[PDB]
Amino acid sequence: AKEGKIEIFRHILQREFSGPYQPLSRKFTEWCYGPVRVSLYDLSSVDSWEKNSVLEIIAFH
Amino acid sequence: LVENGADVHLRACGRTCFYFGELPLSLAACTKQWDVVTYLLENPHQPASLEAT
Repeated sequence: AKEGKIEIFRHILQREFSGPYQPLSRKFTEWCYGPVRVSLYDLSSVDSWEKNSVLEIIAFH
Repeated sequence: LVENGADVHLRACGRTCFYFGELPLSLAACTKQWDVVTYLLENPHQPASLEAT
């Protein structure tokens, strides 16, 4: 996040693995009624009770 | 669910939705399902209505 590199940064954020490697995923798909998808993203990129988060690094550093 | 007995005019609205239509026939038509639509209006002793509201 600090040094540009948008492609790998995007891949790490939206990382979904189906199979025996479920625990090392970041985006979990959930119940899908009709054409409506409901995704669950993980939040290690929030400044709430997290000093030196991804948002601050993108914004300032 | 139809052969034993049900209502084919069960309106579904009380307002995560995409407005498929408050009637079951509209739901079966909006989603690409020819078999369900074909089964309706023909087989049930009390079939659906193609001009429902």
